[PDB]
Amino acid sequence: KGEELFTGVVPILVELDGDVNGHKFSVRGEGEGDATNGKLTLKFICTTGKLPVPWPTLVTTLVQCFSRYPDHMKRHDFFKSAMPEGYVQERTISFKDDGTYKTRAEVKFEGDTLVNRIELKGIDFKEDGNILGHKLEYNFNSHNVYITADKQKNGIKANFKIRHNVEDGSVQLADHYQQNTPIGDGPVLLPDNHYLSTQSVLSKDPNEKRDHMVLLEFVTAAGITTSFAEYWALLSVQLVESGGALVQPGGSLRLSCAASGFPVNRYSMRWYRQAPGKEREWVAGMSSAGDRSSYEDSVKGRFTISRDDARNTVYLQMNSLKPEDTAVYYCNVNVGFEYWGQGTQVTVS
Amino acid sequence: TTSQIPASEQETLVRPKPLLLKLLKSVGAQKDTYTMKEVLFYLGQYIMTKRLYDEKQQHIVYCSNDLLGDLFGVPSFSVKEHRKIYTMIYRNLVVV
Repeated sequence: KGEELFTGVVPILVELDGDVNGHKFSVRGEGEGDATNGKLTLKFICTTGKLPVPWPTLVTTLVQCFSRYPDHMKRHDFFKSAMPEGYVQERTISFKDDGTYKTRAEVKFEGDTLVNRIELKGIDFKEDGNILGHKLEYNFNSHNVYITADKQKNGIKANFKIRHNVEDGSVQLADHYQQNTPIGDGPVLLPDNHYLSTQSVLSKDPNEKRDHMVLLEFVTAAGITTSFAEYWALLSVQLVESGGALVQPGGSLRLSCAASGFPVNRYSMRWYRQAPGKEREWVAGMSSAGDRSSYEDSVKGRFTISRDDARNTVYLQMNSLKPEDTAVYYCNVNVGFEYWGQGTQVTVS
Repeated sequence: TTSQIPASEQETLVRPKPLLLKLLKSVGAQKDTYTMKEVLFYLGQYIMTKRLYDEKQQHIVYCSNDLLGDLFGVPSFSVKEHRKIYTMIYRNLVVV
């Protein structure tokens, strides 16, 4: 029933009130939402002067009922199920090595407009830091939001980590803990465990001189019909991973990565790596200008990232390789959309 | 693009302990010496042949009423826990 309100374009209106470290602000936003394509087009402005925190830190807080649920997942779209009564979205955003956001929002229809009213508090944000220092690049990465039913609260939970690009090459983690409860006492859909794949592009309107963020993002859901034969093959190759590049403990290796379609010397570049039984972890990176290069604590002192502008390539010299350095290595770049280089298996004895 | 020659024979040979060996033979295995991946093949083929995986959630394997339960020692498990299973498999075999 509630899914019949999202057929076709739907007007959206978003209103946020935020108190971060004492500094206060507000944001209004208008746009359309095509749940059929999982597409959002929204323009946001800071109605109260200029923003004390970066726009990328408010993206997640700034209506998952516009996510695209393919036909075979329509019994798991909690967000549309709760409409038009609405649902409450509470979340605790923990910026690593810095402050914490805390928000409460109500998403519900008002007439024929989907309205998100948000309250946001922020504490423990270092005055000279990535957030209040505006050290975050103006872009947004692609993330997977793992959703799971919360029977006792008659809603859903959601855990995920947002990776923000610091213009010094590093990455700012934002650990999201999320909870959603319907407003009306009517029937809602509790889903099997799944996830929401998200893509976002941040842009600016030239004719606007207010502090603004133009946002177009795509979201679709998946992850409920994976076969045992597939779950098993995943486990099998994990326990019997031969490897593509092998080195003794202490040896060295140099990773190459050729870029296509974009000038490598105008965007920041970063190296990720995913170890068996481990999640993707940022390794190294350098700024778009080339004046700054960052490294994670585990690799600092034996990794060096560089780039050849003419050959449009990025390198990763690896020295004194440990067995712990065994993983699949990826190159990353955000040209509005986040892109990944072909994986690279390095197997250290 | 560099390859190393000679390439090594880096396949783990194993001998399953009695119980695990019983399962592998029930599906068609006739050896008493296996590589690691041969073990995982016959074992996954065992779970599917015995229809022990949940149809709606196919990472859950129910083995409480099956010899596989004795092997792993659990009434049920999720193949998502690569770590935990890889251990149960080696407790039931020795590296030759």
